[PDB]
Amino acid sequence: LHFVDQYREQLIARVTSVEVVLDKLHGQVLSQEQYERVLAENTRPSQMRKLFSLSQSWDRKCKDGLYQALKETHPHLIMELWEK
Repeated sequence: LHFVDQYREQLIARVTSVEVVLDKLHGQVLSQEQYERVLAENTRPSQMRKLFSLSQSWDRKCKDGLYQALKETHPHLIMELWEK
């Protein structure tokens, strides 16, 4: 969803449970080689930013999945992001 795209750089610096947020993206939006690639990054935003690098091929299925996982992980953020 263009939501992750629009409020993109804001997620890079606010998504906290990056680990568990990628756990959900594992089986469908991002491959195995990708899963550990973005997981390799040390810091939270370094990891989060690495993830968005892969968006180049995300469709309403992928960009939506990411959104979905985010909403489950931490709702208060995307809820505050919409009010913005």
